[PDB]
Amino acid sequence: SRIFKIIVIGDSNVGKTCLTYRFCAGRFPDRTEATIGVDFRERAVDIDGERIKIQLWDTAGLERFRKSMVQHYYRNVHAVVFVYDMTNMASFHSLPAWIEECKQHLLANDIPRILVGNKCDLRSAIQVPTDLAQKFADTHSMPLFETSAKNPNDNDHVEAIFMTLAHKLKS
Amino acid sequence: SRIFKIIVIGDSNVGKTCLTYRFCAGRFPDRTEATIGVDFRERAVDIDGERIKIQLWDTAGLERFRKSMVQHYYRNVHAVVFVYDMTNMASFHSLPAWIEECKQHLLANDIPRILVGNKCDLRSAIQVPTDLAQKFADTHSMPLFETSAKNPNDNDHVEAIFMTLAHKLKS
Amino acid sequence: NQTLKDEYDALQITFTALEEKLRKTTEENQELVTRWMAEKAQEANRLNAE
Amino acid sequence: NQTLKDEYDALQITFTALEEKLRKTTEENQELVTRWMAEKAQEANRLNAE
Ligand SMILES: Nc1nc2c(ncn2[C@@H]2O[C@H](COP(=O)(O)OP(=O)(O)OP(=O)(O)O)[C@@H](O)[C@H]2O)c(=O)[nH]1
Ligand SMILES: Nc1nc2c(ncn2[C@@H]2O[C@H](COP(=O)(O)OP(=O)(O)OP(=O)(O)O)[C@@H](O)[C@H]2O)c(=O)[nH]1
Ligand SMILES: [Mg+2]
Ligand SMILES: [Mg+2]
Repeated sequence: SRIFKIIVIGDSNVGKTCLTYRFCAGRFPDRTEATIGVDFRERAVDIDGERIKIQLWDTAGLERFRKSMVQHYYRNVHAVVFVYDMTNMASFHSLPAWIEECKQHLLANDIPRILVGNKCDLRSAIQVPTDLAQKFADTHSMPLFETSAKNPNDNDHVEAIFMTLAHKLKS
Repeated sequence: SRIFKIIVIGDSNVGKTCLTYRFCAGRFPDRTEATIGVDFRERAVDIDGERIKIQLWDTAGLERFRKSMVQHYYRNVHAVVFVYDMTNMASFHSLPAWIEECKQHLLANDIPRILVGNKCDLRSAIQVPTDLAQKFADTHSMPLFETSAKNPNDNDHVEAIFMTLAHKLKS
Repeated sequence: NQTLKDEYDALQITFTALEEKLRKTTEENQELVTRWMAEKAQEANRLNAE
Repeated sequence: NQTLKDEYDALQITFTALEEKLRKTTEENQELVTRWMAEKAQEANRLNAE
């Protein structure tokens, strides 16, 4: 059973833990706290008949709780998922910093990188326009996915996202 | 595949971590901190031809680090090892309290219990006389073992102590 | 007098702010210790099941 | 105003003492945080083997 490592990078309080828990546990977490270091969640899936273990790494977003773990993140990493909060423009402006962190730790441009905006269910408080995030996603050659861990009503359900990423990884 | 649970009870700074680490890792731990919750240490042995997994639980001694774990200690316990510091009379006087805790949580008064005095290599600072601890050990029907995690030098070697207790348990 | 009064008043403000930073740090310690307990408790239940 | 002057001094003394306690508490924060990182790092290395 081949295992694929997918790390989830992003600012603090953007919803990394809720997205990974949504994919692995199949349900929205009723209570979460600040992730310390990493938080490992695994899920077995059947892609094209082959049984694959997807290994999501819920990285930390607080600098004091991740400063020592960065190179453990980017070792034998197979896919990278950047996350921003659609109701927080400041978390979007921090994406160049995270992409710098990724490029400095990786010399190979063969691995899939995707950009994900969370909390789209809060339609009244969305701050990042879809066109701006798309224009940025296109600049760094990444696909954009606007979704919600809690209620993505007709808006790019989370499992479809990670299944797409794993499906691309199997090829 | 049999696993025997052996808990290590005692005050703080008596050497629970160093004794369990001495039995499982065969060496004295250099740099040690206060044990938080439990430290689980396992070692496989072949007793009378049968393979047995000894699971030592390095319990905490500080009340702030063990108040919520007390009943996790005393479930399916097979043997209990009481530890006091031979260079600290106060840790010896606290043994009746641990025996009461052991009485209140256990419900079978037959499981093997042993008494161990640690740090006997510091012969210049020993405070608990051997006869006093022996008399107490006899009162509660326990064997007394005076030893040292840092250097068993011709005095109740640690290997002999835990092997004796496990060799009892196979019966 | 005036000059003594504002000096002390500024020190009072710094004192209060400094207390709050001690409060945050103690909160963070309690968070860490109690969360560690949740970790070891789950591990304990796993092993007691076997 | 001499009563204000010594009153100030006492607050300064208490302020310094408070700094000392906040230093120890921050030390204990680093003690805890680093220990969490050690546990998480080992778990990472175990998982990086597969
Ligand atoms: N409305 C809404 N809130 C969400 C959604 N996803 C996550 N949240 C909220 O985000 C908050 C915390 O999110 P986390 O998953 O802990 O974010 P995190 O990335 O793990 O944060 P760090 O571990 O500190 O880096 C909680 O208040 C969640 O309710 C969502 O899809 N919709
Ligand atoms: N000389 C000597 N010192 C020892 C021995 N065993 C432990 N120590 C010292 O005891 C101190 C801490 O002992 P620990 O093993 O951490 O005691 P503990 O039960 O784990 O303490 P808590 O975890 O807080 O309950 C360190 O300073 C060790 O060097 C020993 O056998 N001989
Ligand atoms: Mg998190
Ligand atoms: Mg200990």
